[PDB]
Amino acid sequence: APARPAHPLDPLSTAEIKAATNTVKSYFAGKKISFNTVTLREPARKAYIQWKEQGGPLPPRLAYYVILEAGKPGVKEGLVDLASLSVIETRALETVQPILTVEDLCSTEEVIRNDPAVIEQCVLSGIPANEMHKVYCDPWTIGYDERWGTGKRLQQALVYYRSDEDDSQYSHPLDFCPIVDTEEKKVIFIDIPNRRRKVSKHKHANFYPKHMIEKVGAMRPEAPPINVTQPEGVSFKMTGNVMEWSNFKFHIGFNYREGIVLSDVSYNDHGNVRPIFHRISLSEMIVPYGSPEFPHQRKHALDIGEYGAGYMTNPLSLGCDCKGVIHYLDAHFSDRAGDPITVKNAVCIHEEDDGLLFKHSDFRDNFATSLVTRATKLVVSQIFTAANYEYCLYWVFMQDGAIRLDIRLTGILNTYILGDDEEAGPWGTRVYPNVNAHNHQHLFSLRIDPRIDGDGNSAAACDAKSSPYPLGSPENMYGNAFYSEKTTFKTVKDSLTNYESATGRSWDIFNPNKVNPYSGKPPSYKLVSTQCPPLLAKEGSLVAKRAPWASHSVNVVPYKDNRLYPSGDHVPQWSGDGVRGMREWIGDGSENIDNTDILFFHTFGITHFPAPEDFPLMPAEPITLMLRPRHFFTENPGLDIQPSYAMTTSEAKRAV
Amino acid sequence: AAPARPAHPLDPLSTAEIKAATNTVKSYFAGKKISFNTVTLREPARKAYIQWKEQGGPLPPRLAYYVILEAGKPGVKEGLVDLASLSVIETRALETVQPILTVEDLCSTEEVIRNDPAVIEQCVLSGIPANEMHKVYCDPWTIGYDERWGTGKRLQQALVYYRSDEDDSQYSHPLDFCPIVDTEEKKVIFIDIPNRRRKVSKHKHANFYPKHMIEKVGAMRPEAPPINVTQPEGVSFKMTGNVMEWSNFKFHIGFNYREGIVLSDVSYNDHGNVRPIFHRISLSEMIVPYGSPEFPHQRKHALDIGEYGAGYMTNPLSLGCDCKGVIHYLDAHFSDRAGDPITVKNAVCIHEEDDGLLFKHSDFRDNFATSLVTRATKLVVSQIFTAANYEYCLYWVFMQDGAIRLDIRLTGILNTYILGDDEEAGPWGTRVYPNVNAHNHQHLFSLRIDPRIDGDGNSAAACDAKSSPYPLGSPENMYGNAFYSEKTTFKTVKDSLTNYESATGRSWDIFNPNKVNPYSGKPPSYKLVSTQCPPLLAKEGSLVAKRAPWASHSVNVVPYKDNRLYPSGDHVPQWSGDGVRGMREWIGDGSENIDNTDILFFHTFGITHFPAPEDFPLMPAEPITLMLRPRHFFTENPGLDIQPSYAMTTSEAKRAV
Ligand SMILES: [Cu+2]
Ligand SMILES: [Cu+2]
Ligand SMILES: [Xe]
Ligand SMILES: [Xe]
Ligand SMILES: [Xe]
Ligand SMILES: [Xe]
Ligand SMILES: [Xe]
Ligand SMILES: [Xe]
Ligand SMILES: [Xe]
Ligand SMILES: [Xe]
Repeated sequence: APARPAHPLDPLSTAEIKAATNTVKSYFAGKKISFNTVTLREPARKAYIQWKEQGGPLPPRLAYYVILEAGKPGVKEGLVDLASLSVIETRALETVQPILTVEDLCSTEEVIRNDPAVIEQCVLSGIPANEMHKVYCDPWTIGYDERWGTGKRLQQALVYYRSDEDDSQYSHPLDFCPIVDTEEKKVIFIDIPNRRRKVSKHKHANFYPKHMIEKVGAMRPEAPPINVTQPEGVSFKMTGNVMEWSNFKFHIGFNYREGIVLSDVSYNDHGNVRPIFHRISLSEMIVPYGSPEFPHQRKHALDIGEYGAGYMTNPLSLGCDCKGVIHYLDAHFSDRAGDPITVKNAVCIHEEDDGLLFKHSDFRDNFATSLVTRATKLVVSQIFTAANYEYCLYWVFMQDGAIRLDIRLTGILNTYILGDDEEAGPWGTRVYPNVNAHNHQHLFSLRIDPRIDGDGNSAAACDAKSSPYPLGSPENMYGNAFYSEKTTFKTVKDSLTNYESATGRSWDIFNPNKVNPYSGKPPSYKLVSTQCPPLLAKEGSLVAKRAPWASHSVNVVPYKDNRLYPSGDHVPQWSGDGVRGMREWIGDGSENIDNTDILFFHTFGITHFPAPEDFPLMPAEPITLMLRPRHFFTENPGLDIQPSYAMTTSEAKRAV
Repeated sequence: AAPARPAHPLDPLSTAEIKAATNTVKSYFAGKKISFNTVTLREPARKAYIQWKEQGGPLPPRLAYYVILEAGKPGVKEGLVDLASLSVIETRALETVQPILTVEDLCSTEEVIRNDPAVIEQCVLSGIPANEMHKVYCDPWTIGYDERWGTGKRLQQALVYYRSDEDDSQYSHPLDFCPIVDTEEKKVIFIDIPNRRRKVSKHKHANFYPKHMIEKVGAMRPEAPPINVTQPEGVSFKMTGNVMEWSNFKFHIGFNYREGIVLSDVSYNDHGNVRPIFHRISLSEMIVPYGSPEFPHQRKHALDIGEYGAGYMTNPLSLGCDCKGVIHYLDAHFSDRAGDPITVKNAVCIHEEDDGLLFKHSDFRDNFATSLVTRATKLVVSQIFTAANYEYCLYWVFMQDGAIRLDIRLTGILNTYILGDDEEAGPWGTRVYPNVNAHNHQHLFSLRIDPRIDGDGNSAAACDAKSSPYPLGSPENMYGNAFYSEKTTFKTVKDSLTNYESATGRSWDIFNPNKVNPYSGKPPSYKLVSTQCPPLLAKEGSLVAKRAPWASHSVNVVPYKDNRLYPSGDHVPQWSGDGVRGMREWIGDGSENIDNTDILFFHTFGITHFPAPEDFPLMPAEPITLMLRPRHFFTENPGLDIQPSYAMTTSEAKRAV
């Protein structure tokens, strides 16, 4: 058997991955199979908490796998018990398609380059037959196409042209879209537009220094350096994947799909170790485009479920992506042959200055009486690339007990061709000659499994409201009275709520079994999040059906094991019809979510109307949300941090 | 004779100019007993400044604006001094207004209340012996507005607290009554006494210095290992007097008693084409309205900028502590009541900081070996001001993508009032400590933008994300996914009076309708991206809504006129909110054109604060931010000529074999 990990939540080691794939190959001996997913099946919540806190049973070390078999539709999935090297659960799912791996993305170009029908379309588009090596494609999942459903595993090849291998191809989209059978390695159809548009004759819009020297004359001189050093080391302590920093303790996990997973998060409140979250991660995304023209409706990538924030994660360059003293973690997956693959330096962990934590000075002695304390933050980060997109993901822990998720969007706009006389509006922007960058949203589903000060939690919407009593009434004489209206969610239906600017809505996750001895309110973490776009796609649309979670800013459902992925376990080519994922978890909306084990799914993100500033490479666009302790502590938890400067009134006086 | 002329017409008054101004005013009013409230630069007219800077035009006169009080006379006198001729050139008496309260004014009240027989009596009734008045403190806010006195006397309300020891933080021990003090007569004229009396708390003070924390929690945390920031080869920015040049931005850094930092004449050098962006940007007013309806708490709605001043209240920033790294500091200079210049050392800090990634892209085809990454630097111009209990840390941030951000961090101490043993603080406040009620309040700010986007003649618009009006299944929207941005250009002032809307992810554009982006066909713009836009919770016709007409909308756009700086009026304390002044005057009947002209864009933003015990006895920083981003201003990402931190092309990746 493979060696047991230091911790039940540790990801599978390369040894465990190989042990799992050998087990599966043996079980299916004599069959031609390939591996899609080999990943930790995390212990049940109850099982984990019982093990960690109650001296309970050691949970079994299990691997979940997804395989394909040549000549069979869909996938097979199951579980391997690593201790006994045995398959313990198995099922065939003939009507689903699974996540696309890096191997799957890389395979499509040589398929389309050698297909006679695609070659013909390139020639019609102005690219000679002997120049197919200049044709590239981003081979997205087809997403959903009602012509084929899930009956074949399909990609759509979004085609581009490079005049030179070092070009950025996105200035030169082609007009047609080949449909490729991933497993058969053949083009089965090409979507050809009614109005043909030949390849742009313009120079490529490039962005490397050699290109910029040509374009603008010279690079800026190297700026003088800003150096960051920690000569005495760091304040955080890692024991395997377990982090301890500024009273926080948590497990840093990682998988193919969600990327970073933070588990078993607690805060040591002066010797009282208080749980906050069992698990927090990003669980799905959708990036719906806003051009109604065919076939652009198929642009609505669910990046997490269709490609994977782990599979697509960047090896972080030392030390350019992350500045300062860094602790890195590697990621391990399976390739199609069942061999372990490694992404080196997939996660970076470091602490950074974060400005002021708090300050107060007394005007009475001209601010000579003063205390200032500087803040440090702990950052656990990754960057993943989904074809043209880069998503920089930063989980940030703060010394006031708050936890923040920061995202920076960069990379390149997805572009489609634009005729010389064609208007890009209202659905996109002409960002370069013959380049149409379509409108799109980026939406994310944050999954929180809370344990605020222990088990038995509830959630609520908090709305700022003026007093209902009118100006001039005894109750509100000067009309200034206002309060926070808390609406505790009793059943799932109550929780389906959106952000509201009219009330500056926040949401609480709280423990109704406990009371703050000062304020009389339950301990809570409050979700403060204002980048909460509505889902622009209509009710009943392909986008709304495939991403049921995205229609509301907040969805709260009962906890059950294996309620991770709110658009379903196998996302590509699902029509959005059926009771699975968030639609299944919501059910008829009647289940209790008050004082129980709950899951809080939050939809946040941005709506992107491209502009030329975004091209040929986009400056980082920020997205953030925060979870803040409110009524959790009885006072500012950071006051025992040594001030950077402190002078009392008496000290100020005796300094004469 | 005359003071030396400044390096630049927007430079604040020097100490010599302040003294020249006050000498001039003292001479003009010789034989009269006068005191100085304000002596500040009167900035050149916009037209005059731009003509001087860009058109070889006349040098604008160097002018000082003053506000004075005269003993035995109501209200104030105000006017202008021509510094070159040392003469008063404009003057008027305003008998029915009251002016901004200075640090001197805040410090004077404690001596008054400690020695007043009626106040001493109330302290004794509250459980503090008559011989312990040295332990009684107050934050002497402006009265704000009280309909019993209007502007007929200059008044403060003394919010009273008790310290058991001078080093205590007093805010755990508010008293129940509120003395009303005549600022100029130095006497208590009234005391607001509540119907139910509450004696001083017997609890220990809630303290926060290390010596206190050692007693409370046992020990301080060990000193953490240092994070050191060095720039061994110096900084990339260049200052010429108060003019900053950094990453193609150029602008003038100004400062005054009221707004604090004022950024002017902001342009961007687009490969040799120096393009104007903003003529002037600053915070122009605030209001911090409290949400308890009980008397006299309606008088808690400080307009901190207009009533105390982000300049007057600014902190001298302690070296290596408030600001980390290699810093350029500026000093602030004001007048005291005697007409003598006073200095706040290190009032503004200027520095550059790493700001993470600017952009990155890698190619999946060679496992991300083809990759470019460029790190971001930001330029930060910052101050921290203290209004009694409040600390506002203000950071003006310039970025290498051409965006400009305002970041605010709120810290300091909750304003607190007394709470009985059996008294419920809700729904209007929170019990954050025994016998301590911290009332609900909002903090609202009015950002004033005088734009010149790619030159003169600007307009403003609301931008709203909308689904296509065509239904799912229609030929126009077959799969129901279509969406667009609906731009509503403001034609008249009335059109501009708009709020943030989450339902449409509303942003606003300031743009130049006279120009066109050659790629997108859209006008060059800067877009306001701002979502911390609370509604004003106080009712229409309330004291708060009347005194802060600007706060009722997220956006107010009005025609430019000279001296349209302060949207709650020039003299804010004790104004009832009745009258056509400030933003109410500028809006008028709402009919004036604001399309393709000189406009002023006032933006209301901020937070609603429901206190919690985490905020006490000292509050962790709470962030507020907004950004102005170029959209259709450039024809491509303006930062691409910055040297990457790492770059490897596809060909280079293959050559690594
Ligand atoms: Cu985007
Ligand atoms: Cu506040
Ligand atoms: Xe892709
Ligand atoms: Xe390059
Ligand atoms: Xe994608
Ligand atoms: Xe978070
Ligand atoms: Xe004050
Ligand atoms: Xe101390
Ligand atoms: Xe104040
Ligand atoms: Xe700004």
